[PDB]
Amino acid sequence: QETQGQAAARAAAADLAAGQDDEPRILEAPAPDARRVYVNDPAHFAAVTQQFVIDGEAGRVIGMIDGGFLPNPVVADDGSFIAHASTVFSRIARGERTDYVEVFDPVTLLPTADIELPDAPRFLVGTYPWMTSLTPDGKTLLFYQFSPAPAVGVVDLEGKAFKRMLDVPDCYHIFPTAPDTFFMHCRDGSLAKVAFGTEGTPEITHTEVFHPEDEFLINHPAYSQKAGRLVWPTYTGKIHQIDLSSGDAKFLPAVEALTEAERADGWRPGGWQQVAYHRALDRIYLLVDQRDEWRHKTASRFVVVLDAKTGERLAKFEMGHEIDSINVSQDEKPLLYALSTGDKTLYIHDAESGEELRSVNQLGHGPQVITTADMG
Amino acid sequence: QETQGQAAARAAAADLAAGQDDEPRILEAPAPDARRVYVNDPAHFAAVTQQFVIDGEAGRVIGMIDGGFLPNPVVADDGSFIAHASTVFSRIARGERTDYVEVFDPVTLLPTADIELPDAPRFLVGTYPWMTSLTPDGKTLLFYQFSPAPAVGVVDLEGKAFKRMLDVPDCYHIFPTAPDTFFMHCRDGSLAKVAFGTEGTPEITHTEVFHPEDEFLINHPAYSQKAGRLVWPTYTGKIHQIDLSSGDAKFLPAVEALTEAERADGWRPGGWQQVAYHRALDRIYLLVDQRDEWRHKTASRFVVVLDAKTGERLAKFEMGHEIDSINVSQDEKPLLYALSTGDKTLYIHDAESGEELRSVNQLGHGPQVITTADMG
Amino acid sequence: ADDALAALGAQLFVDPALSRNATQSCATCHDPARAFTDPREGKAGLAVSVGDDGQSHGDRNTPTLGYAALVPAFHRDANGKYKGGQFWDGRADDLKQQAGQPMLNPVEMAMPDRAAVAARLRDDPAYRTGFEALFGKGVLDDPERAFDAAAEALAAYQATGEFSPFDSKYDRVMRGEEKFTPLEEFGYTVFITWNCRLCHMQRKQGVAERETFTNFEYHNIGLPVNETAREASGLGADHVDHGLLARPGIEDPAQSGRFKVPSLRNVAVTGPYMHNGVFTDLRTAILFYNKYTSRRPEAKINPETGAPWGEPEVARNLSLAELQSGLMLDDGRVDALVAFLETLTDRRYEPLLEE
Amino acid sequence: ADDALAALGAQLFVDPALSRNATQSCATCHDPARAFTDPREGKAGLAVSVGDDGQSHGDRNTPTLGYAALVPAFHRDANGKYKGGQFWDGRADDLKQQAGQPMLNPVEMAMPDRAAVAARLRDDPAYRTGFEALFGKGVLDDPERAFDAAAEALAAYQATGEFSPFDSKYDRVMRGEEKFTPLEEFGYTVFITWNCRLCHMQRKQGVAERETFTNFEYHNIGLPVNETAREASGLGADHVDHGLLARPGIEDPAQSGRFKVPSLRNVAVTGPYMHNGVFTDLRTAILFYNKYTSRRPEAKINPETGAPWGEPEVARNLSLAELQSGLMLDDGRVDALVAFLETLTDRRYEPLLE
Amino acid sequence: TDPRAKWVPQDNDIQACDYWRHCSIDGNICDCSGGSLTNCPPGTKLATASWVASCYNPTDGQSYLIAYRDCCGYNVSGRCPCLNTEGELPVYRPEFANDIIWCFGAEDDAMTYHCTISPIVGKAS
Amino acid sequence: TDPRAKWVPQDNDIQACDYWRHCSIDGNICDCSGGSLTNCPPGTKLATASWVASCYNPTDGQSYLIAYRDCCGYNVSGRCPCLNTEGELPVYRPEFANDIIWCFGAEDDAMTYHCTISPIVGKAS
Ligand code: HEC
Ligand code: HEC
Ligand code: HEC
Ligand code: HEC
Ligand SMILES: [Ca+2]
Ligand SMILES: [Ca+2]
Ligand code: NA
Ligand code: NA
Ligand code: NA
Repeated sequence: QETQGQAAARAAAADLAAGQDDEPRILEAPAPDARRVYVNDPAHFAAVTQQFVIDGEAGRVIGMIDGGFLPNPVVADDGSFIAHASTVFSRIARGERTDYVEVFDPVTLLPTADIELPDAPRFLVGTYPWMTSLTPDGKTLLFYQFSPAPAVGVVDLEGKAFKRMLDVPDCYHIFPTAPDTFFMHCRDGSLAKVAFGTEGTPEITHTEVFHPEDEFLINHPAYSQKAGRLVWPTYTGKIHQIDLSSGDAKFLPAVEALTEAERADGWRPGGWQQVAYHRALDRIYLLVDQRDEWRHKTASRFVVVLDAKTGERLAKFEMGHEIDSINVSQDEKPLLYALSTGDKTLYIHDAESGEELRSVNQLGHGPQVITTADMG
Repeated sequence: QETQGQAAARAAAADLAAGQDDEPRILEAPAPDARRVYVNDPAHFAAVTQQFVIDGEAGRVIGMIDGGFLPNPVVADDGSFIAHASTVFSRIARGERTDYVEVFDPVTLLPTADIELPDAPRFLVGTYPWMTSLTPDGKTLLFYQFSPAPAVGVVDLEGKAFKRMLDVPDCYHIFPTAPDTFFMHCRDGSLAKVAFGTEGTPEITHTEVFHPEDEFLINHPAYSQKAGRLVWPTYTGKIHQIDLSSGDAKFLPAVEALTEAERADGWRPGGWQQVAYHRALDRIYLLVDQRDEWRHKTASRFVVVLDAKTGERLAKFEMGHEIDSINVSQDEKPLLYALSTGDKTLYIHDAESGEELRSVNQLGHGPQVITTADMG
Repeated sequence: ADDALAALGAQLFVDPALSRNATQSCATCHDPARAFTDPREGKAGLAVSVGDDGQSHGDRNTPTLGYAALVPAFHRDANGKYKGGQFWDGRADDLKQQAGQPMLNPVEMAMPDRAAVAARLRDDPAYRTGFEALFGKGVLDDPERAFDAAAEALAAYQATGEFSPFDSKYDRVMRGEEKFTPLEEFGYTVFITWNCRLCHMQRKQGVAERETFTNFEYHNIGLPVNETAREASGLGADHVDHGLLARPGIEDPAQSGRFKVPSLRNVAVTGPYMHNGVFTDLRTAILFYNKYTSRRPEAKINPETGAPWGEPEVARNLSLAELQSGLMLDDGRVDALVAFLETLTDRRYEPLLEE
Repeated sequence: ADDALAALGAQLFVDPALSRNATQSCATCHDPARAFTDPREGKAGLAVSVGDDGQSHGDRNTPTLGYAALVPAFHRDANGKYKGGQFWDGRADDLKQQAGQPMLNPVEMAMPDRAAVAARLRDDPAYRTGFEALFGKGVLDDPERAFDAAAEALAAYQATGEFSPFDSKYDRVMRGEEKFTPLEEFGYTVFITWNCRLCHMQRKQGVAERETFTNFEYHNIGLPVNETAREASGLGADHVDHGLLARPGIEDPAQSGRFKVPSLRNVAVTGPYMHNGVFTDLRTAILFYNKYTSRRPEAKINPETGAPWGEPEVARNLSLAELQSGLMLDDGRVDALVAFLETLTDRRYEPLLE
Repeated sequence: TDPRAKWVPQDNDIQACDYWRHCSIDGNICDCSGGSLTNCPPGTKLATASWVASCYNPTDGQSYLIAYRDCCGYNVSGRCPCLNTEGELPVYRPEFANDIIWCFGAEDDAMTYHCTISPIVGKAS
Repeated sequence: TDPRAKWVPQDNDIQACDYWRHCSIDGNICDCSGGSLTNCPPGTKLATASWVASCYNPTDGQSYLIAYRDCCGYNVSGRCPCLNTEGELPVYRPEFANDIIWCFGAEDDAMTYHCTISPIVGKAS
């Protein structure tokens, strides 16, 4: 029941009465752990943005990172570092554009690399986690370019240098599977496998087509790199699962997050990060609500939980808030994170019972992106 | 009763039905007039900020200007141009600092000068209009420096070049009176007259002390350059008037904005821009309310109007909102502008009756500073 | 009156008697079997047309007369933009002012003067009846009156439904009579979201009653000289086609190298393309625009030659703001645009889409 | 007991028998009439003190003994900052380890050895009585025991209320017994809000029970050589005072040129200033800190000489983070600081303030 | 007011998020920062690129293609924010995708988002 | 809640604007962005300059000098914003003025405002 502000008031008062001295200094953030959560605030397209580093267990802000225009956050699954690809201009939002990658120490939050990307190659878009991605070894950052044509930028984080742009087909997103390989989703309904090198045309192979042109795959699929599991909902809550663990695409049976009766009654997924995936539990979490078919970006008030193997529903949680994005911690007894862009508040739930445990408010102007590390 | 959005919908429906074409283009703002009003948003210390250019008569946003960290706006009284001294950093709020002056065309809003200020000389502070000031001819901008010591920078707008820093005594604010002369307010209770040639040490003269040490003069006095009138209220609402028109400071009879009975009942000025001065009417406007003596920066719900020459109260308005800043248009039948930082809204009143006429909402994050050109 | 004026025009249109050696009519170069364009092969292929002397080649590609009736008379709008007129350089105010020019041009129909044209019209009993019924007795006896009347009839004929039927698949789709294929619909969507719509749509905004896929403006898109056409024309290696600047009255050097935006209707069947017929294939015309946007090396290369596109004939006043769109057309979108532009073919020319 | 030991130290303090030629005692250089500092004019003015031989001058200024008993024993804290001890360079662990060094220092009291000190103590019947009642019979016959015992008595004497009365105007104002004047309050406020308090306050935060206006830390503030004093010292113009690095056991090169933060109590009456007494005036000492903050040409100038201050004796390990505050003290604030520092004068030294 | 309810177009106020032309707008209505329905505010730069939508006009029962062009080179206006997605498709069908900052072709390489205009470019089919 | 009323200090919650040490704070409480009552958040830079005030502590009846120092080099935190002005004086008395960004002395010349700490630096008078 005692709040963090109350506990700290008590502590400060005891220090004063006991005459305890302390040196004003720059704090270190607590060591990265499973229940650390990052919240990014694209701030409804503002020229500058903020990331909030949060201890989900305490529901406390433990640090922040400044960003530019629509930056892409990444978090190393092992917890060794965080990075973003970001964009600034010499006169706030006008003038010379500089695109750059920064790598940060996860406890001091100090930048340890600042890597300029030549010719302003970043894709400026409402933030999609999988438009910038780390290789499993954490040595390479891959970023998407849309203009003048779809391309993937290769950034050597180890050597702290931009390497090259890769010409790709008409395809989107970046799901890395190895130090030299990633997958993309293509207009034609296939996945493209891109195996690349330092120079030379990459080896690009297309899987078979796995969905019709009129099934619409959401901009925020869940991807577990360690499981090689791509969880891709459509507008109707039908879920495509692709097993990439062999290094090649294996198409798993499709599952329906909502029942036929629910669909008949207007139930659809909706929000920003509509889907989460828990690796160890092999569970899928989906933001759903009753909605018109073209209100697919509005907040939802319910989360359905389902077995990835069988498609069997394990739970339907009533969230009690307008939730735009979900994600999970990847430990045992995980937390379900529920982010409200409207409330500017991260609601922290028990993923088993769906009960609201605590919350962190005042998270910028329009927070949308939750990231966690899979350290287990 | 028809709102601008409604009127715009009708016009657009008419164009469509009549088959009228129009080329999508960049609009020009209407010509600067007496009823144009500028509202600056320091954004509660945000690293980037915004200025809103408003048609006061229509209650319409006609343009915007981006700024950096706590910029100082100025507006030439003849309407020929607007300018600010601003501050940017190479990595949002960290890295290499650049202080600069920008001059803008007042109809296209295009920057026509970008003048870098060497050695990061700007005073970074909650925005005070008279910490950066134009000379009456508009060929020179004068900005205040607090660190390492009180100093004043001379920026040549005609040649688009920084010229030099002026060494001054322990004084504050900048009230220009001539192409080569400005006044400051000093800690010792005097005013300082500073006369600067093309080169050399400035000639600095002091007036006699005009207030005691325990009489506190607010951070936002009103200064009419064309009148050479300095209107300076105290924490209690006592108003110092200094005439600077002859080139030298002549101290007018002090006047009380509140009565002794009101003062005993805890009536005190309060807000940000607490005072306004109308030149033609020779009239003073003060934000007042009932408040504790150390709540001097809180919003006020009342404005009192008094004759500057005599000190007789001409009116007392109940504003109807929490008001932080006031200013007036410098034309006949003037508008009284009442800006609310909490509501992010410029409320536009008739200065004669004090009646609310219209409002412009959604003016940033914490708007604080109103500026108007004196064009008559 | 209206039917009759046009009917007279129909006769004049196919009459070789309006050429010096009587080998050539309007319909020789503006062949109704090929969307009113020239199917004949000359020294430069189908790029430029051979006149009545069997030797002289023009320096510009013969354009369709389909939908030319929809173009406003030449003028300068309030935005300072010249609009309308006829010819690639807009040197004719309208259809009527245009019609007489081929008749007197020695590289084309080659009649020495108006009196010569009046003499040929006079020799035909059918014209004596036709002309006098519409214009009065003795019209053909006055060279100026007769020449003017002939132009009038020819202008009126080009304004008939025959020339602008609006019966393309695009038209039927916009009526609700049929639907676009997914490929054509994608092509349409690309057309209206990419830079194409900035020049190849009638209006800046809204919907046109009778769309012909041009805004009637003048732009320099930076095209190279067609070397075999230029050589065949005999105008010289040092010759520059100044486009709009060549119009008498225009002195503004900013108009140099600008040509009238052509209607894209029937484009699929009216190759070769551009004012000098430089590109053979429709796809090549589309790929030319990629040179301004694509970073790939292939974008610098004309696929028909394997060599670079070439230095612009006029390397100034280029419409860079519109051309430098920042987005490259992938092959999928070029495919789509081709499919869309094919829907702009008039129904009667749909069989020509195979060849 | 504790009283007796102190009383013995009181005798030893003013006794010239502890110098080779019996010309000087502790009190000669640490004069109680001048807040336990040296009023005597030598070859370098009051910058350095003359020893027992009448000729030998030191290289360091004689510091006050007032409040020195509040300094903790020498140690390295958890941040790796050295704190405490005695002497400008902290070479002595505490007051006890300090006391014997002046006795045996040839440029000071100049006793040849502990045997000689014991011999002199043995000659005094009141010392035989005094020492033996506290330390046991025969204590003065053992050189080592006698020397250590004498060091103990002097340390105890220095720890009495007389050396640290806490009766300055400052202490009275903190007890609510009176008020600062306007100028004094401004000075106090400037002191706690400007860089001064980062070094001249006991704690980082909170309230000290017995404030002596020093954090006991070691800092190089970049002072130049005192030319005349260095000349008088006889140490040679090639000599470099390395401060804390001179302490046996200190090997860390980052400590070179650092000196112990002095307590500012009685500062108004213990001029000249700094470890080498280079500045005669208190205002000059305050003005030295402007050299790192002010951009005015006058800031590069020592007002006592009219020439540039001079390059640092040791051009490394400068406390630049603390010193480069970004704010220059104007004359009014200098006046204010002087007026505040004057309130740190002990009651008994207030008449000296003129 | 019910965010999940079927969107209902009106043709009576261009500053409201239910204005019919705004059926797939993402960002801010340019009319609210010194632009107009189909023009950019002073100081900003008009993009040439766009995302499209077929929007139903309740005044005339017709469906029109709106090409949503961005006004660029300024920080986001913050006035009249709206997000609608009638027909809006995922990023891999970018001509119908509205998360993309459609600032390509803007003068001076302007790529920051300020506001969006809602011009009609053609009839829907 | 009544903004104009005499400010009432409490000693039970450091994140609230009525906590006694915040009697002349301007900006944001660092405890709300990964700092603490008297420490800066990670990545920011601690200033040496300060505005000052005597704040009455209701618990022990004593008045303490709080030297408000800023944590700098980050954009403003946006969490737990507060503006109090007990004893606060105009800019010409800077030692007591709180509109000023007191980032002077911060490492890396950091001058942007993130948040403010509230350490006791002495007793009042
Ligand atoms: C020798 C082949 C030839 C003949 C015969 C010919 N033309 Fe042309 N026509 C052309 C060429 C080549 C152009 C483009 C010339 C230019 O732009 O300078 C053209 C352009 C036109 C245009 C302008 C269309 C546009 O989009 O700008 C019209 C109208 C036209 N001709 C009608 C006629 C009529 C009517 C006749 C019969 C009197 C005729 N032409 C005879 C080859 C011919
Ligand atoms: C800046 C205005 C402008 C833009 C943008 C533009 N065009 Fe053009 N287009 C022209 C002009 C002008 C010509 C004639 C050039 C010449 O011959 O000198 C032309 C010629 C063509 C032709 C040849 C037609 C003929 O009859 O010779 C095709 C096909 C064409 N354009 C299609 C496109 C497509 C598809 C796009 C979008 C990728 C596009 N254009 C972009 C103005 C433009
Ligand atoms: C010749 C003059 C002279 C005499 C006699 C003298 N001192 Fe000193 N004292 C000094 C000087 C000079 C220093 C500084 C030396 C240094 O730091 O290297 C000093 C330093 C000290 C300190 C360290 C204070 C501090 O703040 O660091 C103490 C304690 C002290 N002396 C006590 C004594 C005692 C006890 C005696 C008698 C045994 C004594 N002194 C005799 C001149 C003298
Ligand atoms: C970096 C820590 C530090 C800061 C900041 C600092 N000082 Fe000092 N101060 C010292 C040290 C160390 C000495 C001794 C220097 C030496 O002699 O080597 C000293 C010496 C002095 C002396 C001479 C005292 C004596 O006994 O000789 C005065 C007076 C003084 N300081 C006042 C101030 C004032 C006032 C300020 C604020 C403007 C200030 N100091 C800033 C550490 C500091
Ligand atoms: Ca052709
Ligand atoms: Ca001294
Ligand atoms: Na050719
Ligand atoms: Na000297
Ligand atoms: Na040593």
